[PDB]
Amino acid sequence: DFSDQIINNSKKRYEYNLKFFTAGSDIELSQDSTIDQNIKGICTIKESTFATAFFEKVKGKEQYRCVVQPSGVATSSIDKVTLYVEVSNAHKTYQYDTTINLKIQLSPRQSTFILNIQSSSPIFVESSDNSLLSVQQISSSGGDDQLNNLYKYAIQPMSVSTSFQNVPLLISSADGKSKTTVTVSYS
Amino acid sequence: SSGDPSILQVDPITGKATAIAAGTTTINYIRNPSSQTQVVISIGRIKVDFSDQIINNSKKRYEYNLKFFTAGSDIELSQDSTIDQNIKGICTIKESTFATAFFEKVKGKEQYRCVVQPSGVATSSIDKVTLYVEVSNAHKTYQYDT
Repeated sequence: DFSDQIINNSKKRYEYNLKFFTAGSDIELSQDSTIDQNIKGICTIKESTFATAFFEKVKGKEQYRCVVQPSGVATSSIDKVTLYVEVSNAHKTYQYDTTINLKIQLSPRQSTFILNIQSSSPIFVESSDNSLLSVQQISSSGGDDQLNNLYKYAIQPMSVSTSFQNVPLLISSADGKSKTTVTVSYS
Repeated sequence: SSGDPSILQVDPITGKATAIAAGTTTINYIRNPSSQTQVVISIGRIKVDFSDQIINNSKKRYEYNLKFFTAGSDIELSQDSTIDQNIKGICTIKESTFATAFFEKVKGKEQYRCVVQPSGVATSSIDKVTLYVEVSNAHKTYQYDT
């Protein structure tokens, strides 16, 4: 029972209630305080390292839950946060389970530099001056580069007749929030 | 046992444990004499070691040792043989065709390295032999580079 707990913050726990039903008739088991249903279980995350999980019994009831806690902030390289849950009786005479989604310098001997930048969100890279400087994205035709989340930009003087200093290259994430500046010279 | 099975799940018998979340917890020995160890889970830095290997010969390899550290606290990871830190990585050269590089795990340790091998002799058309290194866990749930 999700309780609308969309995973958006690592400084929160995501605490998902469990309900358990009869084989062949799908009737929910009695949650009463005179009973222990003798239930054990295990919760984990599958496919992704973005969160950890565990199984918990609500102290003083036949009420049970998954507790999930993120390790970081999500990247684009995460389709899903696959929850896994096993339940068994205290002796494991059976098991049953489920899976559910949750500076630079340039010269007449080195007229090109290559700026490598790692990011899971797309990256804009700009010159403040496109009359002294040339900037171009390099197309990674090997798939090895693409798996590394590694954006690449060629950086050049716009003429080999005009030396310059400290011209700011800009760098920004495609949500506008993360920004960096790299000053460039040609000599 | 574990002090928190959601940070660090453990087998009650064979002592095998898996680092599930970033954080701090314990592993406990329940039998007399009863004992414990704390455990911490976190990569946020690379160091390369040069070992004075100046690139002067195309018939030599230049084999640069890697060290890896926590996020925020910059403590080096456990190089122990009861562990696999589950690390992958990529090494390349940038800006210059004067050399090639790759990533290597030292066979039988949690020790890792770059290996660099030149293509020729250095011409005056070369400011640098810029090394690049990426590291990630085996699933790429993160990447980090230098």
